[PDB]
Amino acid sequence: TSQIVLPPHLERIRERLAENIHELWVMNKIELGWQYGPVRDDNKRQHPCLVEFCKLPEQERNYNLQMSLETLKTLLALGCHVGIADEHAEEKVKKMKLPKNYQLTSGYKPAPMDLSFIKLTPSQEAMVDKLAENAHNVWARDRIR
Repeated sequence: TSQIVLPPHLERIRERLAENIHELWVMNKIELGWQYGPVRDDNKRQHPCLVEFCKLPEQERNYNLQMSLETLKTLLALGCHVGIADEHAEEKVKKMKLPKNYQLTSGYKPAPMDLSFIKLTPSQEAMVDKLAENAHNVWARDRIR
């Protein structure tokens, strides 16, 4: 599965979405015991991916935006409406829907909210298998070549 590339109309959202999504997603890689460091290694109990969006270099800056781009580019390629009618609720419309749940410790712990007081759509519950299979699709067009 690889349909199209993204247009730039969402670029008004995308940078604030990046500053959000790195303040959500980077919390996950510390329960093992990892921590920021200079070099790429794990035997000394560290991971340099525990750094903010803009703080990382450009190749690692786009690394955080890439997952959101996967959730965006196939959605826009999906045919169903995914345009920004309900604007994202942080740093553009003061509603404060994004930062709700967190737990700080000795580690990089921003606030990814596990939103579960709402019925998920009938789409993304089906597209869990899609986005998990797209990992192997991306890896398979590399691996078969």
